[PDB]
Amino acid sequence: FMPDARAYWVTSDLIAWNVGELEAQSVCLYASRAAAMSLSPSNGGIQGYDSKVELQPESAGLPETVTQKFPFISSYRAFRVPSSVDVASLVKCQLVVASVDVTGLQLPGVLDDMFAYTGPLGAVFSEDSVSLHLWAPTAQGVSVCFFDGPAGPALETVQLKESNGVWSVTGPREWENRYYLYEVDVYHPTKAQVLKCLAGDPYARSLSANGARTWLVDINNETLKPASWDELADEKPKLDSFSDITIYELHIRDFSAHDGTVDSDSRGGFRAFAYQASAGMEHLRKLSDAGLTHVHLLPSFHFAGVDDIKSNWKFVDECELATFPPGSDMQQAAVVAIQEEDPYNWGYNPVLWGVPKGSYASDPDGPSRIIEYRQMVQALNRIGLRVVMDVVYNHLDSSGPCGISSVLDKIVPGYYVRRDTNGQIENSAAMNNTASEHFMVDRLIVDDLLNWAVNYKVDGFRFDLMGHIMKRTMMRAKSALQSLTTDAHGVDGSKIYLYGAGWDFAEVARNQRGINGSQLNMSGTGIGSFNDRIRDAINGGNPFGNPLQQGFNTGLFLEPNGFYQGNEADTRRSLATYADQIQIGLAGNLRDYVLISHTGEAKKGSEIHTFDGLPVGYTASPIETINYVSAHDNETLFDVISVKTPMILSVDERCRINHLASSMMALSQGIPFFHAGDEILRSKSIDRDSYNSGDWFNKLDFTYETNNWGVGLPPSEKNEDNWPLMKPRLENPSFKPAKGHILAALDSFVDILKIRYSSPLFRLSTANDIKQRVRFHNTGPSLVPGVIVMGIEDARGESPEMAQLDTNFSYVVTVFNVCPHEVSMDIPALASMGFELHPVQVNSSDTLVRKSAYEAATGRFTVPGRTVSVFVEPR
Ligand SMILES: OC[C@H]1O[C@H](OC[C@H]2O[C@H](O[C@H]3[C@H](O)[C@@H](O)[C@@H](O[C@H]4[C@H](O)[C@@H](O)[C@@H](OC[C@H]5O[C@H](O[C@H]6[C@H](O)[C@@H](O)[C@@H](O[C@H]7[C@H](O)[C@@H](O)[C@@H](O)O[C@@H]7CO)O[C@@H]6CO)[C@H](O)[C@@H](O)[C@@H]5O)O[C@@H]4CO)O[C@@H]3CO)[C@H](O)[C@@H](O)[C@@H]2O)[C@H](O)[C@@H](O)[C@@H]1O
Ligand SMILES: [Ca+2]
Ligand SMILES: [Cl-]
Repeated sequence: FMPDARAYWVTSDLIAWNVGELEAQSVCLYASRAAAMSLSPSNGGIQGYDSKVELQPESAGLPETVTQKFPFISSYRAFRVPSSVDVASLVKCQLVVASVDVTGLQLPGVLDDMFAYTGPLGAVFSEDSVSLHLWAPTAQGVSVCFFDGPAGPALETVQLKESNGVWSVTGPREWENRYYLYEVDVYHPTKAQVLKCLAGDPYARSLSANGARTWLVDINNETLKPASWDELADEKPKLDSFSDITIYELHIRDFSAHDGTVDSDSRGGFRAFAYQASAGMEHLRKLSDAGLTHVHLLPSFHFAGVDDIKSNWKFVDECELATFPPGSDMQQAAVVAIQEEDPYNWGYNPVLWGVPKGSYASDPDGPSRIIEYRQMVQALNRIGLRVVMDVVYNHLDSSGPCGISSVLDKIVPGYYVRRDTNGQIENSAAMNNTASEHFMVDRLIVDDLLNWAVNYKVDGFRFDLMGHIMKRTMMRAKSALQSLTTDAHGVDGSKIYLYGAGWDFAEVARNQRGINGSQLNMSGTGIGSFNDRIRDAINGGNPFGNPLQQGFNTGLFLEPNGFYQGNEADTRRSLATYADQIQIGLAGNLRDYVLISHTGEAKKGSEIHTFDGLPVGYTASPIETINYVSAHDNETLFDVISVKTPMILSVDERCRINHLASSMMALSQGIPFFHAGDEILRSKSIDRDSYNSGDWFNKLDFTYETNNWGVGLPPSEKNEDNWPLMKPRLENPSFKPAKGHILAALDSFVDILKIRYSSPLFRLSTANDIKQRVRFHNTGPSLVPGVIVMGIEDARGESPEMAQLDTNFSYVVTVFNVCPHEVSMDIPALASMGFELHPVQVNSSDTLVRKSAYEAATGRFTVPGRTVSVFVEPR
């Protein structure tokens, strides 16, 4: 007996099932505590039930609270559960409804309706006691098993007692620092059995290696605090406004795995950040000094895919691999052979959200993972950088009753995970999608954010697959986080910044599970989202399409690569269309910003469309826009440029193209986002998805001797289809930059950041300011192809119609020239003004940009090939 689950128990007194009018006259609910039911032979009824009860059809249908919470079942027929039913008892049983047509029940609705709980969860410490609280309303029994030590035998089991769906027990203070697991007896739909499950605590704050046991630690214990921890708020980098944010996206292992200036034993993890004089930390300091404000760290909570036990780690022979040819498939074969047992994974495989990853700690048992995480945050803050966590609330690594990697779904099966209309777990996020639409999932997400903000003094959060998270969850979290104060909680919540990837697809599209955290839905929330429009317009095509499809900054029309993309008029128009999209992005990607489009017609950002016919500009404020051309996913900036541009371009030319891309981000309105390595030409040898490609393909070289281009074809699983285009490029010596190119890229990246932070005009705080002050000057059907001219006005003259934002400059004009030749852009509207080359560029180590000039009589800005030139009018 293994029924599916097409019916829903939505409230205490209502069941929803999508059956006909006649079938609805003979529906009954059946329960068995021992899960002993079966179909009778004859198939004319259900057998082996403890109880059977008729469900009368509810003529009215489902009420508004239900259909609002579960829109996708809004047309289902409703069935009344009689008051005689003991609902608390039945939800602990195997349940079916039947009329022959038999099916199980999806219980989250009723579980929330009856057992939504706002009291203490996890471990609570008092002077004389420790208490444990676990929400498990469908469980038949819960005990706790204590171990002395991470590896020793069970010393004691203690029974918990349930009240209102929550199991609790109180013990003596000596329980502190024991290890434990819950023994949970609960009905698992996937096995149609009541099973004894050994599960960690969803509210865990520490763990033994691999989360095998939960450490009963008091997170407020003084010995877990680095020196001066409680004074960190006072030491944190000032942040006057979210409009001043720039973001640098970095993986913890990539940072220090190859860094010879860090002690061998401390490479790859949290402790590497404590080495202030390391090549890695000096690099971050250099960026921080230039203006960089935030470092976004890839997943650093307890995730699966890396063993916490370091003695199990495997490594390639780097000497041997370095001997292989640049376009060989031997390197990736060697990497792939041990990729399941190496120290490496991006970490998008969540197990327990509230605990630091053990593999990044010096010792995965005991306190090191806590103290060292704090030491990392403190160290970054002390070189002027705020810390953002990549949070992955949208899915779980594992589900079901078995395995070290399943926790949430062991305890309350079928509740923390989202399911389809047959009861099967939804997998669009990767696998085991969460259901933040359910009350205790929403609670756990918000509680977890608060844990990181308060216990670890984390400064911001990037939400992975934010479109899989309910908007209500996002906003409840935002308000909870930003109301934290130093007096009450030791952190200034007003400065905590939230952003995410609001992709809208699969089961959450069209608000089918509720209003989800999509790009369009988060407009007006003040929560940032990644602008994929500017990314794709600059680079060309998209990460799923033909890799050779060119864009504004990879030679579309201007420098064709030989891949057929239409006639000359078609490519010229496509280039101009991408330029429109970029300019909307450069002005904060706003709904209402008015641009003269490539046809000459004035259009709002929302009126310029993507291929799906959706607005390019979709935000209400520049702080809702995260502008980027690169991130951990897909090809690195250096790699996408190396693929899309004409093969005959020199590496020197490509280096200028890299700078153009990062400069478009760095001088944009909204919040610029950089992938770690943009600034040093980082390559993964064209790996399109390097999550499991090891240290070999993900190398971050802070000696600057290499950029990791030409270290073999990348791993076959994600890349083999494109090996034919990769091989000749990786093999060509002219594609590979030397140290000189890498250092040059870094110097110009530093300079463009200095420029951003030299004027408040690049960082306007509201849409009104952008609409009033930002103008583009190379527009319409006769625009000069390959040039964007962006002017930003400040108060000038006597009694001006705007506030003076800039004490040094009354006007800024930025010319982005992607043409492989000098251009002269005449802007007679800006004639007879006091424009000069920005002082940073006058003193640039790049000789080419110094040649940029302005002619007053004509308003002519002369800009060399493949250059971004910034002109200022001094006060
Ligand atoms: O074999 C069992 C196996 O089990 C374990 O492994 C589990 C899984 O591991 C691997 O999965 C991992 C991925 O490989 C990793 O890349 C990583 O993926 C996550 C990313 O890091 C996250 O950032 C995020 O990314 C999702 C998605 O976002 C982006 O795509 C956007 C795009 O940018 C937008 O423009 C837009 O595009 C659309 C466009 O707008 C439309 O017009 C139209 O064209 O359609 C476009 C979309 O089609 O929207 C898209 C999104 O729709 C980004 O560009 C893209 O690259 C990215 O994919 O979330 C990612 C998913 O989690 O982490 C994964 C999990 O670790 C394997 O690949 C899986 O198969 C495997 O199951 C265990 O570890 C193993 O040991 C074990 O063997
Ligand atoms: Ca791996
Ligand atoms: Cl070869």
